[PDB]
Formats: sequence, C-alpha cells, structure tokens
Amino acid sequence: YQPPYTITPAIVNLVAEIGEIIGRYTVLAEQNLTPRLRRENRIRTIQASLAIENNTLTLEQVTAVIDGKRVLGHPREIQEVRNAFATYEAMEDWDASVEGDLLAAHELLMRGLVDETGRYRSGGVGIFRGEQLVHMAPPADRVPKLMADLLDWLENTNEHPLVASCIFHYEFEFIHPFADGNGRMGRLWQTLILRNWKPLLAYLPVETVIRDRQEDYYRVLAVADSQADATPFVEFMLGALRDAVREAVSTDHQVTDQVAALIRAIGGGELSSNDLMQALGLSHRPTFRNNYLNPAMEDEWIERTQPDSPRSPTQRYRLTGKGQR
Repeated sequence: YQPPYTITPAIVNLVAEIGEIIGRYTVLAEQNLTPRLRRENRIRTIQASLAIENNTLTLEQVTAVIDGKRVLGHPREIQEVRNAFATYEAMEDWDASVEGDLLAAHELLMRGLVDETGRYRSGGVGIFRGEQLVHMAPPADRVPKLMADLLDWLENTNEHPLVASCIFHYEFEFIHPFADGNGRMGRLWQTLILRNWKPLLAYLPVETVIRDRQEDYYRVLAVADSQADATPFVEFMLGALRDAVREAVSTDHQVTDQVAALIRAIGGGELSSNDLMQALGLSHRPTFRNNYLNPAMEDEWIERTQPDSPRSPTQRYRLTGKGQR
C-alpha cells in the first residue's frame, strides 16, 4: 500500500524555501518566542481550525474562552474551544503513527459533544467540502484497514515530514474515520507530524491561511480527489505552510524589574521624587536616582513636568510612550 505520492519541481522548491525559512525561524528567533506568543499562535490555530467547521466565535472570543475571561456565546461552540485547547496541549504525549494516540486525541476533542468518541464510526458519514455537493465516505467496515495501512505507511515512510504530513492529511480527509470532527482531526494530525519533526512548528498558525483560502482549499482538495492525485494538494499545503512560516518571521523584523516598578508607580498622574520614593518602598536616595529614576529617564520612558528647570525642588514626573501589557 502507498498513497498517490508523485513529486514535482514545485514541491522541491517549496521544501527548499520552507527548509531555509526554518533555518532562520530557529537560530535566536526561538529565544524571542515567549509563552504568550506561543499561546497567541495556538489560539489563532484553534480559532481558525474551528472557524473552518462553521464555528461563529471570533478570535477575541476564543482568546477570552482560553484566558478564562467573560464569554458570551453558544455553550456548544465554547465547549468546542475548551476541548480543542485541551487536545492541542496534549500533543507531547502522541506519536502520529500510533492508532491509540489518534483515538485518545479524538476523545479529548469530542468529549461530551458526540456519542462515538475515541473510536471509528460504526456507520456511514457525509464528506463536506464547503459549498460543494455532499458525497459519502468509505463504508465503516473498510475504515479499520484503511487507517491501519495509512498509519503503517506513516511509520515506515521515507518521505520528508513536510510531504508526509500533506499526504496523511489528504488520505485522512478521504477516509473520514470518525463520526464527527474529521476536519479538525486532519489539521491536528498534520501539526503533530510536523512537530514530531520540529516542535516549533506546533506553534505555526497555518490554519489562518487555510481559513482565508477556504474556497481554493476545498476546490484543490476536490480536484485532487477527482483526479486521484495528492500532488496538487501537497503543492497547496506546502504553499500555505511556506506563507505561514514566512508571515511568522516578518512579525519579528525590555525594562528592568526596577524600571518596570517605577512606570507602574507613575500611572496617569505626576509624581515627585518623594512620591516615587514612598510608592517603591525605597529608603536609599542614590539607589533610587541610579537604579530607578535615571534609567527610566535615559531610555525615554518618563519625562519632567518642568523641563526648562532640570534641578527644580518642585520637580515631578509624567509618562511618555509607556504601554501597559
């Protein structure tokens, strides 16, 4: 068994470019990706992946759900987000070729939403490709062998993870092994195959590109299905991944704990040296001037209320370009 994998000069050029872009995306650009940035990307991945399957929640809403903040919306859509966030955070446990790990993921993703969770469908299911005509997936009794072969292929494939993830996505979408959430499981397992190669790709929000190119995504996926060839789909996905890892590097191209405490102490009002001294809980004047007032003054975080008289007794201080969080 082997899926219709046929290479093309366009694929090798996309692999070359993705490879090179990651060659930069790593280096010291990994020492810039903070936990908040990983989360921002993860929230974008979840919101877009769910948006493709007609979830009406906005990025601002999905952020608030995962943050724990106030959320007004449908309880079923909000639980889709909670389950999705829970599922992506458990990727470290799974190997993309393990059938048990695939079922454990489907369980976390569909828990409390559907009857058949963590197992393949017992009956038939319709394949939806946007506003395209619905057709039936393979019979449920064919799924176990189809999935066994696909997962065996993925374990012993010589293809590069970038290509292998696209081939699996294409084959998985054709089979639709679960009663629900096949679309979301497809994007999840593609992210898993990529993070099993480079774990930084787990925070690549390629789903925002697939959501914006949704009409073409389903059209290329249908044309590839009609012509029985994964090649055009692999070109599309490697293209989307390239554009994603490219907009990830373009986003790239700090205050001390002492300076950060002074900026928060000023706020909106105008504080004098003794007003800051009392607020910061300081008692040594040279320490305040050298470690707090002058550092914030030099890096242009704070300005003087009386700039004409620098050595003034009634001297007070107000913020300039100071952004909170």
